Amino acid sequence: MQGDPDVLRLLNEQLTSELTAINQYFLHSKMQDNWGFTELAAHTRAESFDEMRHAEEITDRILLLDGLPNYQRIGSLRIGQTLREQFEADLAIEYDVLNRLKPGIVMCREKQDTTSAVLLEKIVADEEEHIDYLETQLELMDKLGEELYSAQCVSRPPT
Amino acid sequence: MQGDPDVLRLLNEQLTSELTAINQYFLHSKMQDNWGFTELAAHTRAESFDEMRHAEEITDRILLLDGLPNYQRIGSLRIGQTLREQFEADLAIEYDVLNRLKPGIVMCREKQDTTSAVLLEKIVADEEEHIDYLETQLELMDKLGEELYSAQCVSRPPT
Amino acid sequence: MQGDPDVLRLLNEQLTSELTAINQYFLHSKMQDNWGFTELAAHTRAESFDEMRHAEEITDRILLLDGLPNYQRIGSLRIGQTLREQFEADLAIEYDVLNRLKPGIVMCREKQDTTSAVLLEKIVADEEEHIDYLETQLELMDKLGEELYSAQCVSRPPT
Amino acid sequence: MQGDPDVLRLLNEQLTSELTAINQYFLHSKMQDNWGFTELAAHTRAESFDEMRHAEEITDRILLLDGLPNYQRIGSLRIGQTLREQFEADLAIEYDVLNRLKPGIVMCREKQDTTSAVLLEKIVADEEEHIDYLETQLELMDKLGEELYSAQCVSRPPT
Amino acid sequence: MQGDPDVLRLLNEQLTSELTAINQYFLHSKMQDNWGFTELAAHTRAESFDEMRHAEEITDRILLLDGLPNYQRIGSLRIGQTLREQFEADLAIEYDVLNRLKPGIVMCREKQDTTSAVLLEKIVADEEEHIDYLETQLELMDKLGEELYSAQCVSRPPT
Amino acid sequence: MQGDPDVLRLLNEQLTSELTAINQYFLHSKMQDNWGFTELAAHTRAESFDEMRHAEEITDRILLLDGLPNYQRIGSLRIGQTLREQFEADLAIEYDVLNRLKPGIVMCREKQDTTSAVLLEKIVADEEEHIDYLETQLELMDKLGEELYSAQCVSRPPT
Amino acid sequence: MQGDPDVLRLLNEQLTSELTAINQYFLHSKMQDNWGFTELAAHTRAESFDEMRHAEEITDRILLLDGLPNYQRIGSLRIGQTLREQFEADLAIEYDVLNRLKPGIVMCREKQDTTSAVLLEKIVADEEEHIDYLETQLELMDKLGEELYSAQCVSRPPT
Ligand code: HEM
Ligand code: HEM
Ligand code: HEM
Ligand code: HEM
Ligand SMILES: [Fe+3]
Ligand SMILES: [Fe+3]
Ligand SMILES: [Fe+3]
Ligand SMILES: [Fe+3]
Ligand SMILES: [Fe+3]
Ligand SMILES: [Fe+3]
Ligand SMILES: [Fe+3]
Ligand SMILES: [Fe+3]
Ligand SMILES: [Fe+3]
Ligand SMILES: [Fe+3]
Ligand SMILES: [Fe+3]
Ligand SMILES: [Fe+3]
Ligand SMILES: [Fe+3]
Ligand SMILES: [Fe+3]
Repeated sequence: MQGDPDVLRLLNEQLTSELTAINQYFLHSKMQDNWGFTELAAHTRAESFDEMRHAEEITDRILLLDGLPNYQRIGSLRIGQTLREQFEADLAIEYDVLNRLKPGIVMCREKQDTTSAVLLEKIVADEEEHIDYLETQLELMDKLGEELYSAQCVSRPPT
Repeated sequence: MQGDPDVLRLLNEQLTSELTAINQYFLHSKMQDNWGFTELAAHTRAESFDEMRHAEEITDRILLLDGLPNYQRIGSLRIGQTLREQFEADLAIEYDVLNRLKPGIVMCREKQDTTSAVLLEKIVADEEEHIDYLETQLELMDKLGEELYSAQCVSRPPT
Repeated sequence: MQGDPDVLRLLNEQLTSELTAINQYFLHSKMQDNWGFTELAAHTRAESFDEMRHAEEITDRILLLDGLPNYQRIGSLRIGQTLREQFEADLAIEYDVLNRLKPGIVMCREKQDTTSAVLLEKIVADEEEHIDYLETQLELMDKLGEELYSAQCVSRPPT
Repeated sequence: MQGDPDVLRLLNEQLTSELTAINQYFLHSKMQDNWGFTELAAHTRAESFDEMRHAEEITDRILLLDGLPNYQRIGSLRIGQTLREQFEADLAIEYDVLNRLKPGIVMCREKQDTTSAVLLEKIVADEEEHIDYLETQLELMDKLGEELYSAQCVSRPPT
Repeated sequence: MQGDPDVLRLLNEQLTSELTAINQYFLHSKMQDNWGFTELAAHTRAESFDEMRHAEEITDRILLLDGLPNYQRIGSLRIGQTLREQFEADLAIEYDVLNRLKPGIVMCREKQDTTSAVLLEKIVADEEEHIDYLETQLELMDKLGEELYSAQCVSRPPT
Repeated sequence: MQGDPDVLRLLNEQLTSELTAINQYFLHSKMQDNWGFTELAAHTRAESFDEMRHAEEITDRILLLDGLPNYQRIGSLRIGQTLREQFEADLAIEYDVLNRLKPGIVMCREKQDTTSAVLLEKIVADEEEHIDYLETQLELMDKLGEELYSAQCVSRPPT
Repeated sequence: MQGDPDVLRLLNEQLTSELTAINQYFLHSKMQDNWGFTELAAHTRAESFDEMRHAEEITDRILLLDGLPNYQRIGSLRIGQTLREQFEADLAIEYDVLNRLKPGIVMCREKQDTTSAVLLEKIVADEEEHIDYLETQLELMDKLGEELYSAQCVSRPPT
């Protein structure tokens, strides 16, 4: 069996939006960790692993279609240097992915690959939550005030 | 606190060698996973998770010093279509790590960042041990026969 | 067996940087306790005991080398009278120790005492963490604002 | 057996400093409860019961001496209408008791009643802790700022 | 709250006698630990941990009063090369504590800090009991013989 | 992957040593057991067994470094004929080991063989500890006396 | 009680192929584990220890006969460079041992050391068990083929 070249591209293009996100997210939590937002550190680490889940899932698909999953390339990481920054820098990829995955899902249905369509419908819903979350952190950051908010991300005492 | 910019240079350099290997190693496994080489893929898979472990390990040391860890660059991946070829390409990476890290270790103690020295030293031991293993696979392929050796990386029944 | 007189001095000099730190740290936590930063109190107590670990370890070494461990002298304690103060007053010793232990480690290797070198390499890494921590508390104190931060060190309700 | 009339008075006078404190403390916690400082509510309730312990203990003594414990009278309750107020209103009795119990303890030794002296030495130490605490809450209230501090006395969410 | 500056004088004075003994006692143990006198070193070791316990105990009382506890001074240590000599030197310290503390106890009640009196009283009881023990070692050395007595502080086989 | 032939020489040189201890010690222990010093025997036995530990771990590096583990060589055995004697025989070895190994360590280090160093850095520490032990016996042998000490190496009752 | 030097000559001499066995078998199993014949390796190794127990039962009785165990005389090792020799080698010592013991059991029963008789009988039974094994290994090697036998000696996957 072989997979359709325009899917293969859309997959291997999500594969990278994954590889890309894995690093930022990971590194972002490790930084959250070093500044001392350990509570929050842990959760950014959580989302990070979630993306390695997605990559491994996309990878699984490509090989089934008999394509060559691309681990070699990467996206351009926005790397926030404050909490706020980082959330933005993250929403950054998240939306992109959505922007990339909407028409690609229908592209799939046209191409008649129901399995890869559902792979991507799921990533969408997953990511939408990541988004609603990230952007909520913001909604809340202004309601509370960076400062105050930030102590909601440390242990007692910190680290 | 603030580390020595060359040492950091060396550390953020290893962190690349590392992500290279994670990606490379992972892909080979999922690759052997495909060909039905399931027992083996679990092993290869495990090696990747170590290289992940290493990566965060270097990442930690970086932030403690102060440096900005590079989760943005990736070395050039070598992927072998066959098992034997796959073995070569990973030796390929490790032997490089030994080269990078030997002189590197000596310099670290020299510049008096002993802790970052001990770190790399450990790495070396693992890295050697991964090599011993991989070269030993290459002989068992010879001694046993590429086919017969291959019959030993599938389960019962296969995949 | 006998130990080399320049090591013996470096050991017995770290022995005191230990005895010294044991008191400040201890007293510092007991004060953190009395003001009411009990969460934090507990952790300063933690680091304190860690140093009595180091002293007892240095002491173990000296006797092996057949030297006379010096419990009689002490260092000059910087005793902070606010949280912030204290962290500084602590980083105070921590760096010193590092400053004292870098060339002493190589001194050891020259002298060819691998065991006492490793004793001190470990203290270094330990202390570097204490440092990264202490100085992080600072990084965070300014990001959060003494006040806010400080309630991150009490129980609910306080004491 | 009969007890010495000047002790009896000192006992039955502490008996009331007890009955008095039981109400304020209790009522004070119940108010802390209704405003919503439940964490803190619970602890004021704690000290309250501690005083009913003391009353019952004083009472035990008087009957042994064959006196008539006086449950009929009461002291004048300072009833705080803010957290701060209350702490003051409490330290209010606490010091009094100390002020009353120092010379009374020696009065006892003169009178040669070692048992009732020790009853009161204990109350002293108990109360000194209550004091150091209360007054610490203050020390901390200014360091933190009423507001901030106060949320250190609620549950998540409040009540 | 604020204690009586002379009493505090007395307390911060005991806290010195204490750190002296901790350091002295600990070192003797690790000292008997070396000579192979292992069973005995555990005992001596334990005595040190009590003196630590005492120290924090005095430290606590200090802060409650208000005084600044002296973790900066240390008395003059006497270290015996032999077991018997080692015994003398620790009697040396305790008998001093009895001298310091007797008159001290009387003054405390006098000045009407009964609680700090009770404290020292306790200390005395322990301090006497440590003395009883140490003098009794000195006789068993006599009765039994310094060698034979020494055979009773090693395990089986020795260290 | 091959290892530096000088190192492999030093590695092999420790190997024949360790094999000499495995044999020296083991016999001693048994002799000790046949003497009635069963308590002592056990201990010595645990030292020969741990000797064997190093032998294997040295064999490990050797094989990995691709040289040839020497199991034909075997230094000269001096087999003690008094308890005291055996002690002195075995200190003999532990010093030759320390005498060959302290210099031999830096060679490894300089010749960029980090792991081989750490290997021996550890054998060293053990040797120092076993040396310490053995001289601590002999000091104890003199303080107690031969009859006295020996008796601590018998079970009660003997054998 | 003293021993018959005819036997004491035998016993001590059996100790020799004994100690020589230990060494040969041990190194082999390390070579085998090292080549990747880990399943095979485990068994070889077990024989190594199975041999140390023979050295011990020998070393016990030698001492029981007021004899004098020899731990200096290592017999001439044969060292296989492939599984086929290794078997052959091992099978060599095992046979030598058989031809030296056959008579021995007669010299013993004659000169009247029955106990040593039954010791050496037992050693023999084992020696045959390991010979019956070493030759089946040689057959299965012919019957199945070398590559093929070799593949039942790796785990799955190979080490
Ligand atoms: C780039 C491609 C990567 C892929 C496909 C990948 C995949 C995975 C998978 C499948 C897991 C197991 C899922 C789980 O345990 O929940 C995992 C865990 C983990 N990942 Fe990754 N990962 C990647 C990169 C990274 C990076 C860049 C880091 C760190 C910077 C990292 C660090 C870790 C660690 C430390 C674990 C758990 C360790 C363990 O349980 O053994 N990985 N990853
Ligand atoms: C100055 C040299 C000192 C040394 C070498 C030393 C050593 C030790 C050691 C080895 C331990 C056990 C480790 C553990 O339990 O985790 C310990 C525990 C402890 N230390 Fe110290 N210490 C010293 C001074 C002090 C001081 C100044 C204080 C208080 C002001 C103190 C208070 C304590 C207490 C209360 C414990 C635990 C009590 C127990 O478990 O019995 N020590 N110390
Ligand atoms: C005025 C003289 C009083 C005395 C001598 C007294 C004595 C005691 C004693 C001995 C206890 C048991 C100790 C324990 O459970 O820990 C207790 C518990 C308690 N007290 Fe009082 N008390 C007094 C007044 C009050 C007042 C004014 C209140 C409330 C406004 C109160 C409410 C309670 C409650 C609700 C309990 C626990 C309920 C239970 O476990 O049955 N008491 N008291
Ligand atoms: C040369 C005379 C030796 C004697 C008499 C001896 C004695 C023994 C015996 C009786 C056992 C356990 C037997 C069993 O469980 O079946 C043992 C365990 C062991 N043998 Fe030996 N042994 C000798 C030499 C060696 C050598 C040459 C090596 C490797 C080079 C070695 C490595 C070990 C190890 C590593 C263990 C237990 C694992 C550990 O504690 O690390 N031994 N020894
Ligand atoms: Fe994703
Ligand atoms: Fe996400
Ligand atoms: Fe690596
Ligand atoms: Fe690796
Ligand atoms: Fe330290
Ligand atoms: Fe520290
Ligand atoms: Fe009361
Ligand atoms: Fe109270
Ligand atoms: Fe004391
Ligand atoms: Fe004491
Ligand atoms: Fe050794
Ligand atoms: Fe040793
Ligand atoms: Fe055998
Ligand atoms: Fe045998």
